[PDB]
Formats: sequence, C-alpha cells, structure tokens
Amino acid sequence: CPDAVYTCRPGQTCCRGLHGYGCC
Repeated sequence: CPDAVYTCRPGQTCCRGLHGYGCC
C-alpha cells in the first residue's frame, strides 16, 4: 500500500500510482 512511507490523510485508499503505489 501507499501508506508505507509517503504522507497522506487517514482513511486513504491504496491506489497504484506512478511510483508503484499512491494514496487515492
């Protein structure tokens, strides 16, 4: 999931981004 190191908001959805994974 994107919530591994990056910074996002609580309750985000694991959405495959350009860097492999990103917060929806």
